[PDB]
Amino acid sequence: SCIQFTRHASDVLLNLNRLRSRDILTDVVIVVSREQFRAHKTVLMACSGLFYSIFTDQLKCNLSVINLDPEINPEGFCILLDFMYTSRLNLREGNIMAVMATAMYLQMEHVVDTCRKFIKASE
Amino acid sequence: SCIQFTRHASDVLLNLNRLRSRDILTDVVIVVSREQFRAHKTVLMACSGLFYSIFTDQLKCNLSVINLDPEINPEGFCILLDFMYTSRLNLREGNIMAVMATAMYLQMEHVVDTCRKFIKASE
Amino acid sequence: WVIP
Amino acid sequence: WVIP
Ligand SMILES: CSc1ncc(Cl)c(Nc2ccc3c(c2)CC(=O)N3)n1
Ligand SMILES: CSc1ncc(Cl)c(Nc2ccc3c(c2)CC(=O)N3)n1
Ligand SMILES: [Cl-]
Ligand SMILES: [Cl-]
Ligand SMILES: [Cl-]
Ligand SMILES: [Cl-]
Repeated sequence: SCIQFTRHASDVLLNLNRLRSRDILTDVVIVVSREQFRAHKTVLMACSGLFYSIFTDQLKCNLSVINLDPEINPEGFCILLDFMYTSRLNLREGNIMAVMATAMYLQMEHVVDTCRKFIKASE
Repeated sequence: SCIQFTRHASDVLLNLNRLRSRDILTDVVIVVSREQFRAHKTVLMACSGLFYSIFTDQLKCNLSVINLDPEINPEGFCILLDFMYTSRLNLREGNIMAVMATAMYLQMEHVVDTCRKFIKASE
Repeated sequence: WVIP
Repeated sequence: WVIP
C-alpha cells in the first residue's frame, strides 16, 4: 500500500553528481593511463558489473586506488563515469568505438546495447 | 547531444538498496532511541537536508555513529530510510504523524508535503 | 506522488 | 534510450 515519488531516484542521482563535482565523500581514485578519476565506490558498483565484483572482494573493497587495464581509453571512461552519475551518454561518431569497448570491460550492459545498435545503423 | 537511459536512476537506486540489504559498504550507523540503522552516508545526504549538513561538516563527516534527537520515533525513521532507498513511502493512518515529524527533522521536503496533504484530506 |  |  506504499505511495511512490516519481522523481525521487533522479533527484538522488542529481545530488550524488553534485557531491562528485564538489569532491564530497569520494572514496576511490580510478586510474586510466595516468588520468585520474575520483568517485564513490557505491555509485561505481551500482552502474558497473566490474566495479561491483571489485568492491565486493574482501581485499579490493579496502583499496583507495584502482588501476584499469592499459588498453582502456581515458575519454571513453570519462564519458561513462558522466553517464553513471547523470543517465546521459555523450555518444558520438568519434568516440563510439572507445565508449563501447570501455562499457564491455566495465560490464555496463545497456550502454553496450545502444553502442551495438548505433554502430549497426551506420553500416 | 547526449542520449538518456530512462531507467538508469531507478536501476542505480535499486542496486544501492541491494547493497544496503546485504550491508555492503555501509559506513554509518544512525541511532534512534537505541534502535540502530546502517546506511550509506552519500544516500542519506542525497535524500535529507539534515544528513547533507551533518556529513559536509569537517568534523561530523568522519563519524561512524550519528545519534538522532530522542523525540525521533524509530518506526518513522525506518519508513523514511526505506523511502530513501526505494522511492516508496509506507504512509498509513497510524504512522503519518510520526513520519511527518521525522521528515520535518530530516528535512525531506517532498515527504513533508505529501503528509500535509494526506492529513488535510482527513480533517 | 503516484500509486505504483 | 531517449532524446532528453
Ligand atoms: C546483480 S546484484 C547487484 N547488487 C548490487 C549492485 Cl551494486 C550490483 N551492481 C551491478 C552488477 C552487474 C551489473 C551492473 C551493476 C550494471 C550491469 O550492466 N551489470 N548488482
Ligand atoms: C542543495 S545542494 C545538495 N548537494 C548535494 C546533496 Cl547530497 C544535497 N542534498 C540535500 C540537501 C537538501 C535537501 C535534500 C537533499 C532533500 C530535501 O528535501 N532538502 N544537496
Ligand atoms: Cl590503495
Ligand atoms: Cl548500463
Ligand atoms: Cl564515531
Ligand atoms: Cl523527500
